Amino acid sequence: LTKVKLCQLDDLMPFIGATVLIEGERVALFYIPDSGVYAVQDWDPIGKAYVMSRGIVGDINGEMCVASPLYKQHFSLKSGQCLEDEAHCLKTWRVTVDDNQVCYLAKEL
Repeated sequence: LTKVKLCQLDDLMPFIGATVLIEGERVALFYIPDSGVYAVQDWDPIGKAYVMSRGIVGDINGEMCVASPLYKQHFSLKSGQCLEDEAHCLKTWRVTVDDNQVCYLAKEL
């Protein structure tokens, strides 16, 4: 239920990936004006390189995804599922924006 300050919303350009680190893992933040902020692993599972922050965002049958800047596969920003290879999926992180504070939701105990 707890949230950890990640970055300021104006650190994020609309539709343009910003890399950040969440407890050691490479994460790509994508601010979508109408939707909020989505986080996905920055490492491209098919292409092998931290490069997802550099992928072009666009809409595909509605719900939008990010195209890897390497072998062009499309990955859903919400679920992480790759559209052209049901075998690949990007790791996701729950994210919220209160004032202009972008946080990620963690656990505890």
